[PDB]
Amino acid sequence: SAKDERAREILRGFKLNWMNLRDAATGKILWQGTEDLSVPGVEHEARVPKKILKCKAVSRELNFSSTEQMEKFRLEQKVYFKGQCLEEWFFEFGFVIPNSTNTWQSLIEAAPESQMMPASVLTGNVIIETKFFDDDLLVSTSRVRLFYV
Ligand SMILES: Cc1c(Cl)cccc1NC(=O)CCCn1nc(C)c2c(C)n(-c3ccccc3)nc2c1=O
Repeated sequence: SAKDERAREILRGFKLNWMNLRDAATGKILWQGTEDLSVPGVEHEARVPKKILKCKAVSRELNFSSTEQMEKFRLEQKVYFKGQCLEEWFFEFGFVIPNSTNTWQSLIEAAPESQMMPASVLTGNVIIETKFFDDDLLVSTSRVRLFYV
């Protein structure tokens, strides 16, 4: 399949260089990471301060590079608590220039039901599954276990 291999080429040339999380209201940093969490197969770990749970919302910034051109680069994310899906998030970036590096800012809001759970119950039991697409085409699937510390 040309589709599978195209997806593979995109992945070989892609990485996430860093990300941030800010309080969306003040703009102050909460957490930042430098490991490439695009990487599938490994369960990644993220130890994020629990004050992030006391946020109406979070601003997130991803810096990534891609050798491959992408037509409509986007993300589907689902957040799981003990295998139960709490959130279902979508983000489009769009067209990506080949061999570019890009910063991308997204607003991240949780549902009330999510907000009704404490760090003590969430910590270690949350997994963000991140699906990276170009349009209709799955490039990579990574997962991150979160601790609220
Ligand atoms: C999740 C949540 C609950 Cl359950 C209740 C109340 C608020 C929240 N919101 C958060 O925890 C905000 C953190 C959002 N967040 N945290 C991390 C660690 C993220 C990572 C690693 N990613 C990410 C993963 C793979 C590739 C790109 C970004 N997105 C994240 C991401 O969107």
